Amino acid sequence: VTVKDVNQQEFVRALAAFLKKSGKLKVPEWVDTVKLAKHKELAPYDENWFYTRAASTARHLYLRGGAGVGSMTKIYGGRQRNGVMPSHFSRGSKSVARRVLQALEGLKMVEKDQDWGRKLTPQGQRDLDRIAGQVAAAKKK
Amino acid sequence: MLMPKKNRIAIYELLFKEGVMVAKKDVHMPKHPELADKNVPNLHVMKAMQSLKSRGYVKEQFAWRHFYWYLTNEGIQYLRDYLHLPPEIVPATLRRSR
Amino acid sequence: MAVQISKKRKFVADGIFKAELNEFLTRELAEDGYSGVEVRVTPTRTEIIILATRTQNVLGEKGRRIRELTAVVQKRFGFPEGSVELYAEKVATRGLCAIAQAESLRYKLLGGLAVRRACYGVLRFIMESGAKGCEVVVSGKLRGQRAKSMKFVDGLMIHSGD
Amino acid sequence: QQLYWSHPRKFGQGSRSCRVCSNRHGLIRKYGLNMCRQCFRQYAKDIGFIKLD
Amino acid sequence: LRITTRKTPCGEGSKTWDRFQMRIHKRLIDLHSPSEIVKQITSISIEPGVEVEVTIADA
Amino acid sequence: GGGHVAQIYAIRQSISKALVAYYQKYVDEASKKEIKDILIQYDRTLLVADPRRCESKKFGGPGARARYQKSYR
Amino acid sequence: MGRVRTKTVKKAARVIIEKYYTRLGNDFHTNKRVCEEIAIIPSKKLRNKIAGYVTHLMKRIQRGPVRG
RNA sequence: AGCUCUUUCUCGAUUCUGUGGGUGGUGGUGCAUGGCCGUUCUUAGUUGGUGGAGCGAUUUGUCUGGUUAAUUCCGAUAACGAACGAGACUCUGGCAUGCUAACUAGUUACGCGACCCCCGAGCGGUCGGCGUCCCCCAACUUCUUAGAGGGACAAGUGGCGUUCAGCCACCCGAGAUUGAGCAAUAACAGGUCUGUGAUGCCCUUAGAUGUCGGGGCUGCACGCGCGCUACACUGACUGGCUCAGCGUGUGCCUACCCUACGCCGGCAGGCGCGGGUAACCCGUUGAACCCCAUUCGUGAUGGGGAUCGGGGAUUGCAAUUAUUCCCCAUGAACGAGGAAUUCCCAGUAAGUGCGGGUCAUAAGCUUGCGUUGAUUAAGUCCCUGCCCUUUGUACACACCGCCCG
Repeated sequence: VTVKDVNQQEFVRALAAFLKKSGKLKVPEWVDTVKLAKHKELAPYDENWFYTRAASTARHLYLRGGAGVGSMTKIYGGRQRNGVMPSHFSRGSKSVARRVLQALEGLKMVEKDQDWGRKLTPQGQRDLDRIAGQVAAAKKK
Repeated sequence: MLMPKKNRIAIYELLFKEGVMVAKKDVHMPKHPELADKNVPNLHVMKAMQSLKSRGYVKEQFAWRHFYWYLTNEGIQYLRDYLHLPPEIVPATLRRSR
Repeated sequence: MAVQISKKRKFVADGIFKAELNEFLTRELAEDGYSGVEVRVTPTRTEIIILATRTQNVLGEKGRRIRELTAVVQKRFGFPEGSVELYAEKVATRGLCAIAQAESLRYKLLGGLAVRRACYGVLRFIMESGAKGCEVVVSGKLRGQRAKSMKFVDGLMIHSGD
Repeated sequence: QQLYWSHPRKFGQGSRSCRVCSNRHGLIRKYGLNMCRQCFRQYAKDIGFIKLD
Repeated sequence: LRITTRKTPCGEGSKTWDRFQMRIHKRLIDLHSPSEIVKQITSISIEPGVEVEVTIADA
Repeated sequence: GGGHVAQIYAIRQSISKALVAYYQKYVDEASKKEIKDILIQYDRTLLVADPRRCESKKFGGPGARARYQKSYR
Repeated sequence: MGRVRTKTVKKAARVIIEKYYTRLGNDFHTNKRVCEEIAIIPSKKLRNKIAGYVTHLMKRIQRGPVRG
């Protein structure tokens, strides 16, 4: 495994947990309260979820040259039920993603990229690749 | 239509020198680009011109809300009189060609 | 500097400009047999060639009316003096310029004349020019309460397609 | 002089018309043409808008 | 360029639609030289229906 | 381009056409014919592109053949 | 059926065949070239449609004299 | 509002006052009119020359039959040879490892090192490995592009039919019918004077029927039409896979753009930047359905999101009669729709998002576009509608017509 080698769900699942063990990520004190998207029906069932998003994002950046919060809000953004009106896109929160981006920096997984947008760092690039291997290794099944 | 005895001169005098006038069909811009020692827009200029035309002296074409004003021969004499000016006058024709 | 303007907006703009111009001349040059215009962009001038066949009237005494027109076009199209320029130009045969023939009917009827004489005459003249065919329709109300229309055709014409 | 005589004209239907005919209704504002639809129908040939399909 | 309108001016009637187009076509060509062959090669090549722009270089 | 199913069909076609294009320049003709045989037989279009493509919607319905609604009076 | 050749086409076929029989052939591809030589036809689709119907005729003629 | 008035300055022959006369009107009449437009109609309808047939208007041509999407064709026929609509014609879109090309489009493949990760292997140097970045005196046109090129003619073959016109199956292969645009003869008291400086006459015209302040257009026992959203477990939900396309922009006929990226805020949004007349940038439009690992569990419940209350913000000088958006709360009917009735044959129905028009703000709209993509006739004239003969008719403002006490 390149991270590209591992399936997205298991990769994210494994990394997100690894982050949880590490114990040092950092977390707008909120996260209990927050929905994550105006579109959103209820907050996240796994109140633990902050880690999962972080993993998801780290993987998301590693794939691509550089990305920023607006893109993430939309990615997270689902369809919002206008009620009487037909449903439409609504890019998902900007505080969570930003905080995610800021926090990741602390670990050095990602760093400000040139010309705007955060890019993965070689430190992160190394870190993701390492867990990617661990996941591949676990088993067949 | 209505107006000053100074603005009227500005209109007549420019008209006599130009031989042509244009004004967009608006009564609000109050001022118009080009000339305009400023004071007006269609009105004083439109109205004065409209009056000038009714008595002859000028022929007016509307198209596209501009109103293009063309000075007539009888009119040249008339403005000649208002300006009082030097006979041979010589407004917005003089000319060469080929 | 710029002053610029978008290429798409630019072309549409030019088209509208041509629409004004064509409308203005159509209304002024009527006695002139104004047939149509062509505006050619160049470097350092804008030339407007008026295809009309009564160019003598367009010219004017001592070279006049054309000047009076150029001046107008120049003033209205914020064309600083001298770039823009007007030229008259006789149209080859007045017989195949639908527009010349139409203006003619307007004049004949306005003149006072009859209906069949005017139409038939125009038709005969057009056919004499040696055209393919021609048709003139008069719609509207003459002398009475009720509207009526007439079709006066001679020769051959094709209705449909490219 | 007559401070009296105007209220905002910056925007809305009331801020624009037909360069052809004054009408503040059914106005084509795309590509900066600014012609009312009824007129645009009559001038679309001279502007360069032609029927193809 | 696409314009879509109801065929009436003014409405009661099967709702019918008309769409006019105006088709802009662009091209460029890259020359290196000077003096005459510049203003020459631009200016013939002239007449209908044809916008032309010539640009110095870099920016 | 396309979307999720659209893509699958395209990639599979590209792969089989690929393999055959390759046997045509480097291997021998009988092999490639053998392959076109197996595909073409069981198939799915693998070596030939399905034509079918959007028809344009026409004023008076929001689809191509769908016509709006009428009440008469 | 839906493709019933119209007179403007069918006429040209009778026409050419009358003045072209020993030149024309059994095969679409060649008459099509021949129509360029022996006739002035405005669009390519028409010329094709002509070549094609006249060939259908030549195929028939060369199996039994045809009605007109 | 010096509009009016008080007070008394100011402009300076413009105007005032009188007569005659204009001018505007979103004033009226479309049943006074042009144009434009709907409808009959994209129906198969329409006409001349020349002859035949008749005193004549006229008629045949333009038809028993077959065939066709089409008066499309064949044949027969006192007609022959043509034109008009249909068609051909034009436009759009698929098949072209062919064509000529491309740094304001990409691709290969280097040179590729680097970032560089170790992902696996190796102790490591080193090998294979997905991307980004380097950009180059690399190469290319395959994807992309837009120009020219060719392909479909039901071409071959086989059944059927006057053994014809055609019909059906089959092959190559894009398969005969991809989908629009173009519309005659002649009509209508169809619609439009509120598109028109198109327009008549009329009406009005200083105490205006020509503009500003303010409201209505948005007033609710009730009916109707187009729609939207729904009635749930093919679902509602939370995390997570994840791909697009038609189109669009500022530097503007007079006030102003599309907006990536940092920060603050739960949101809504606020705030700082920087590029872009654009194939350069927003935008490899990283869309949405969908797919999926969970929860729910058949409860109007988590289906549904009405109504209302409070509150946050955006547009505008001004939003109260919510412009709109959000956050919470309040959490309706609706648990499949009678009489009726629309529309539809393949990227079609249907689900599903997006962009453009309106636009300062405002989409439940219209108007396209891609995405996901069936069921189902493959025909016929029963009902309905319209045109084909023959026929009947007291009809002819033509059955929505005109007969007895």
